[PDB]
Amino acid sequence: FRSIGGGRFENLYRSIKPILQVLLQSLNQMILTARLPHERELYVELCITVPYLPFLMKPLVFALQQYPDLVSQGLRTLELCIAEYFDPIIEPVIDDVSKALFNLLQPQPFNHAISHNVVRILGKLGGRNRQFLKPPTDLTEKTELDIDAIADFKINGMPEDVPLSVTPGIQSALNILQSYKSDIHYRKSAYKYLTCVLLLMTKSSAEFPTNYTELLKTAVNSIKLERIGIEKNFDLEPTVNKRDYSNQENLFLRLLESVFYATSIKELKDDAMDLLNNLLDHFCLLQVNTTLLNKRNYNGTFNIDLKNPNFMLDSSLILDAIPFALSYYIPEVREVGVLAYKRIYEKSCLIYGEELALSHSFIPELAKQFIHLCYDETYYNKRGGVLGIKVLIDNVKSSSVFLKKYQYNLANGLLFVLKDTQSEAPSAITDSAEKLLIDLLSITFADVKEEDLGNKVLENTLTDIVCELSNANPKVRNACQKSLHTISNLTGIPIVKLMDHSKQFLLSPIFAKPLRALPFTMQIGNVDAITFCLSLPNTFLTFNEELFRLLQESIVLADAEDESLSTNIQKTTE
Amino acid sequence: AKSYPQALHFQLRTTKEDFAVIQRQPWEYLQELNNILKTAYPLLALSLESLVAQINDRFKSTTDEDLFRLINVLLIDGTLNYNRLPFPRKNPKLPENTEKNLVKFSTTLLAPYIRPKFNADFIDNKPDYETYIKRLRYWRRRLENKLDRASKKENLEVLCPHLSNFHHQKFEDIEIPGQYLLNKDNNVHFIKIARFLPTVDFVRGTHSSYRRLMIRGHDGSVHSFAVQYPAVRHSRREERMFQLYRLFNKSLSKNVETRRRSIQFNLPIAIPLSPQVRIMNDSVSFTTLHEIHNEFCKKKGFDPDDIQDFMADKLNAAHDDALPAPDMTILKVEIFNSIQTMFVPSNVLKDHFTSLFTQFEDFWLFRKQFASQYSSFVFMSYMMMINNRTPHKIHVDKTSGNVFTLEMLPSDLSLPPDSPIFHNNEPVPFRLTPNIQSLIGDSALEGIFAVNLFTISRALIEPDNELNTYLALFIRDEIISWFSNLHRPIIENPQLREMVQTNVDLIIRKVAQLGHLNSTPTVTTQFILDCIGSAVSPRNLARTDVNFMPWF
Amino acid sequence: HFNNTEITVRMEQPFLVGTRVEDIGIRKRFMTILDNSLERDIKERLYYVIRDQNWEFIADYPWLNQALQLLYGSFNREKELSLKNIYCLSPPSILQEYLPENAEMVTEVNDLELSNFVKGHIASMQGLCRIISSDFIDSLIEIFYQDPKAIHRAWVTLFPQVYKSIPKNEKYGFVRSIITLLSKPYHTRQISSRTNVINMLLDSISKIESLELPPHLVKYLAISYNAWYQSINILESIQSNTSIDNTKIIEANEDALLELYVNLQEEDMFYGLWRRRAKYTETNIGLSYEQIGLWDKAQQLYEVAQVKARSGALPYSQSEYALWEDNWIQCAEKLQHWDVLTELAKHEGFTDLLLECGWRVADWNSDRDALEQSVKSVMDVPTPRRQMFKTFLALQNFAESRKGDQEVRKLCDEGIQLSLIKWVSLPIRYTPAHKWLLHGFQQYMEFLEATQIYANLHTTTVQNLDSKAQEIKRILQAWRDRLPNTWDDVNMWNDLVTWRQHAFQVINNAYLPLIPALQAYRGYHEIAWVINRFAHVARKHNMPDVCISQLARIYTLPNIEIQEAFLKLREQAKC
Repeated sequence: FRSIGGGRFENLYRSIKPILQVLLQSLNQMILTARLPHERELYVELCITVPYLPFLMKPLVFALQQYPDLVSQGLRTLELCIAEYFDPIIEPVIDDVSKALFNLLQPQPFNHAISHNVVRILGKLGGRNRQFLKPPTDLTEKTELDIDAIADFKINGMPEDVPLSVTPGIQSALNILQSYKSDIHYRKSAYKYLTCVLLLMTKSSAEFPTNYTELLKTAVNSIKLERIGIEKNFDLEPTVNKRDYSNQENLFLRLLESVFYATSIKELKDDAMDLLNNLLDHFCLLQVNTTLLNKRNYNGTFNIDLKNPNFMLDSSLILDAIPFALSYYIPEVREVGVLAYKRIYEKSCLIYGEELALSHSFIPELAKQFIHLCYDETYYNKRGGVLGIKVLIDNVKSSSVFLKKYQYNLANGLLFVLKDTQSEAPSAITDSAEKLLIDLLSITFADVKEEDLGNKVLENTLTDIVCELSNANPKVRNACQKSLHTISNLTGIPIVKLMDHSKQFLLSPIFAKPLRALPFTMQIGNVDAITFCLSLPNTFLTFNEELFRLLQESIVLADAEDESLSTNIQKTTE
Repeated sequence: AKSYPQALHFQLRTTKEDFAVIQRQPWEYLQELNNILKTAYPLLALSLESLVAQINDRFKSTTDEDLFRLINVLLIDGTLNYNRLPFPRKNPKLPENTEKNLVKFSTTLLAPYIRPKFNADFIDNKPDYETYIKRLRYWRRRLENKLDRASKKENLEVLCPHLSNFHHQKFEDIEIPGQYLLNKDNNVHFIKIARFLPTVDFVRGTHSSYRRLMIRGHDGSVHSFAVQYPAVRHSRREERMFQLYRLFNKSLSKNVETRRRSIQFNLPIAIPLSPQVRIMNDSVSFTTLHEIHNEFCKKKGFDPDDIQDFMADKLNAAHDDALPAPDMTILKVEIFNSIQTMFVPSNVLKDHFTSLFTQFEDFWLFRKQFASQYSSFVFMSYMMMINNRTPHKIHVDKTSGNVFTLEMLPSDLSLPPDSPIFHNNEPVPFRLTPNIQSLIGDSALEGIFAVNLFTISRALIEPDNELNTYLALFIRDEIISWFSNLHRPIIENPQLREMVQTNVDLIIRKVAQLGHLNSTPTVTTQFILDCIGSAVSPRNLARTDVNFMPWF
Repeated sequence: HFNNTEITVRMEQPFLVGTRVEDIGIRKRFMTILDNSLERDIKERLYYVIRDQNWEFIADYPWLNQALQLLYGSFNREKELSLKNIYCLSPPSILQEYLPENAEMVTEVNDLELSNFVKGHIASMQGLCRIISSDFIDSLIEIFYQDPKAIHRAWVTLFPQVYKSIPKNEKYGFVRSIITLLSKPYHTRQISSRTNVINMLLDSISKIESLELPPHLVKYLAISYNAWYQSINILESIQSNTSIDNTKIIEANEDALLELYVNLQEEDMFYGLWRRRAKYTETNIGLSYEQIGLWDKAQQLYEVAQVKARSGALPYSQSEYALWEDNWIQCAEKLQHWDVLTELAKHEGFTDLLLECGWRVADWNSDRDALEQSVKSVMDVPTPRRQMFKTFLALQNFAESRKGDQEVRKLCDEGIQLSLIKWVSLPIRYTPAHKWLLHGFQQYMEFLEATQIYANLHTTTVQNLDSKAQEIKRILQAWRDRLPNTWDDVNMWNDLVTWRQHAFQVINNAYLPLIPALQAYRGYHEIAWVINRFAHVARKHNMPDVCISQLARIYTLPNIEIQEAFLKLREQAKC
């Protein structure tokens, strides 16, 4: 793109542009980023310099806002559009765009060319100028990293111990550690500061009582017993205090997620494995506090008179600091994710047991979260997800009544990773989850040996699998056909018996509306759904003479220059 | 119904499926709009049946919050009976209407497992408005602390699994509910629902409970909708006032020297989905005033129990075994100054917001907006005289400083000639409680508050006669509400239209005293400095109610 | 250590520059020279942050990292640092004695890998925390040198707490010293632009609770810098802090607070401050009749106010006089009446009279050389308005003579650059004070475009009009789209209308020999555009008599042709 301007051939460069302006703008908000030369600047610089345009205004802000390099290019593509209907086009982003134009104009050794371009934009329109901004909406609410935590100190000139805030530099330090182009003395000396608050917040949870080393077994065998009430008490209680709790919790989350980032920096990795592993085997013995403490949803109906201890930080944020925090992008830290989850797997499956630990300990409590990332946005999260459950299925392979209880969550999550992930996402995600789906499906079907075992989870898993052989995006449909082929060999029954429960919950949406509506993705989904039906011995042989006349009529209709559509014309979409 | 129809189906659904439920000829009219609405655009109709059906189904809340809002309704009506006008309160007990109501209320709960534990605490007849009230405060505290330890972010794929699979059911581009209300003439720039986010939140209200589902639109904008399963059937009146003060806003926006300071009412949307369930965008992190009062009082050692406890036992302490009664009023001044002096001091809300915003800049431009729209709020209370304003009925925005209200209810009978609504507000004209005066200024209280409250009135009386042509029908439906509330309503006779016109002239006259500088040199806004001179005086705030909370 | 035969120039001249060094061991060796040679009592170091360091450190870098060294180097050896505002996570001990009911009661079965495991935590976590204050400090200092947003967030939290031991008998000395540090350290700090400059030492004063009672003008002179919204803290605090005693402090705070609001030029937080500050009622009547837009009755009520003034009543607070006469000039300038106050601009107000240069004239050739004897004697301390006039004189001199000087397009651009200097002086939020500057830009791109229009018709004496010069229709059609909005202010409307009429009269009297050769038809007569349009917007604010009297310059060359009679009788009738 940086080597032709004034070239006439680009009236053949018209068949491809929205199909790339989509496929640049559905990633440029979301690639984040790399080691910070020219990474989102590349995609912005593609969307600006290309040749109907509601698309192009979304990256156009990013040029003016963050980048000192794309400035004149975004200004020169900001002037040339200046008729009447332009005001609804820039309409959502004006309070961003006209904010960024206020950032540029400034006297300094700063440029004397782009600022006069800004003055020329702001003067060529005078009545299009300020009738769009109103009194300001977006204000700053002493948010995530902004709260203080007034620890004690002692200053040598004063008698009494003055309380003063312990965390001024927790925005700036965490901004240094991520920043790549930096000297290692300031970054290492930012890791020495930043984790010290994390160590302060666990300091009155690091003392252990006098008779404790045996008491964990008293906690573990307490799980296998019935009717655990408590003394009838009638005492008042302090309350939630919501948006200081959320600030301190998300603060603590940012500290230890910054430890997980701080692993992937040289001459810090060994030290971050020391503190990181010491936190992870610290944060598994508190999980049994979460077990028998929140065993009080059971053991009687209510017994409303309880103790309910004092509303502290639950240490269930490890549930949101392995999966959410290590869906990351550098991915040397993802090694710290698999190392981490193996380590909590051994300690959780060590102190608590090995068959009951998959019933009440940490592994279902975080495997629920690995189910949850499979429904998330942002392909980085899905890559955290399928990797997290592949470390699940290779350690709960043999010692498992577990995985047959929580199967229908796992096949739904691993089928939703396939089901909607965008085309511009890297295709090592949707082909490392189909294979993993077949690994799990091979594991949890190795003992059904007759055509009768279709009781509950077999029934919902087969209904879930075979009733989605339509939708779109045929990685999922061919993933489904490959799944039905690969579980029709482990005690191989015919495919029709793997479908006879759900053979009627698959065709009524096909035969219900005839065709020539409900656009192309599910139309090819129905027809290539009836690829897989007739390619088997004995099913589905009557009453579809309307379908053949409507598909056959749907290709004898010479789709050029007639009604090959329903609403959108051939002149619009191409 | 033939061209637009997504701008119809939300309301046609609930009024068809209410008039055709509780009940002739009107619901046969309402079948026609749904049938012809069904023929053209069928997949739009079925695709909206998915949303209405599943949002009705999976958001039937739980089996603990029905008990929570049950407790808290019993308390807010319990103290309303304890101070409504029962007696002069000489060692009270519960009247028989209470026991009939809550013995009757046992079937209102869930069937199995409350009933020994709650039925073991009022059938024993030890309720005497000391065991009953304090007992309900215990049950509310234990139930509220039970709703701390639940999850704050429920996953949508396990809560309602269809609405996560909704966006790959990908056709026809459902527009977002709640944008055909404000006009925006061009109708070709609405945001469509791209996908429904996971992690549905979970809000513990002070008096109720609700979740909110947050939607990503195709432009890339994330914005939520509070879903609430019990909506009380006076929601519709709150909607129609929400149709009124947005209706003024066009010709109020077009006027010069209103637009210079841009008052712009900023009253929320509310769309229905059911005869009982409406969703409306209580977006992320903006609170009431009463929640600030709870945060201060429990941030102190006390709780809001101790205030009504304090005035209750001081008040009846001045009656039982010693009855001076110099009046109610001069006693109410004394207990009111005791509340301001010893509890709940001055500038508590200012001390909230100046400690909540970093970078004081961001606070200042806060209240320069907050003083403006509260002005455009107070007019919205002074015109079409509504009600008291309990401080959990107004909502401040914490980003910009906007103010709106739920409970937009316009209600007397002390003059049985001229029977219907829109008579007086009792003792203070509006709400200018001193702990929002200490935040509002004393410089913005005259330079922003007053000149707005004049500017709206002269901006509305002279475009040309708009208040008459709106308030004809928009007061007329309040007349039909006044007859149809009681079991009277059979007097639709040509006294109806002049019976509208007298309240029309009462309101258009009512917005005139604060509206014209007449002949002489006045200061200006002297009806405003008069009426806020009354609305702030402690003699006038002492005589009003205690749920209105004139101390905060 | 004590040999004072060397002069102490260099413990001041490169030594305090010795932390600009951008080298680690260098900087740490200099600061260990300083911090191992001074006192230890934190009050008698907080003196020597303000009493010492006579090096100006002119306009370069935030020198308070070194301040935070001279006070952070006096903490103690506390090894707990008990955090106390967060209610820490669920306890190991106390949570595990919440079951008395069912006696499970494992009795010493500690023979597993748990025997290897559990004790390994207690030996670790007893030594894994061990947090000392000094090691916690010494990894925060290197956060400062990378980024200047942590020095602020540490100074705001620090400075009102070391001040909590500054007892009386040393109070007025510290106030009297800090006055000499905020405003006059014989030093003007043009230290940066828009970033952290003095706000560290200016936010924190507001967090003190009242050290700041004397100065009030130090608290105002810091407005050429940043800190607009950061000193309004310091002035609005006394109204919630003062008493009846010493009212001159109070009304001093209100009046220079008022002209801080004049510099920001929001008016709604100005009239309320007068009418809760003032003494006479006629200020309240007059100002209350201004803010609606009714300047004629405020004009009349001020005229009532002067004849009630200078009498045996209240002394009108010695500034309501200037309020009455300055608002008298404003309420004059809003409607009309440019002709009236011209001789009042002659007896006084030299800087006034160049704003009064629209005296129903559009030529200026009778006094074309009689104005820059005043313009060249007003361009001391320039503003973009006065620079706009000095650009306009050469802008008209190039229109009088053919090919002129062409000095304007390197005289205008510093006209832009001064307005950008004033833009950067104002804060980052969209103040309404930026509003005028936007119109200012809207006139500058009308000045340079002016140097394109008639210069393309001085050059086009080619005599091919009405067939070649369609650039008039294009770019004069482009003059009808920068309209600005119908609610801005009356002053800038009459500014845009009359000065665009100066451009129209250049393209009438510059066509004066081109007239008799033809009079297809060329004749402009589109001064009726800004007159009927300005009549409409001069109705929509207020004052129907003005837009009656602004249909008075319509009886020149006929102004009848296409739609001018249509909205002429529409607006004149419907008025």
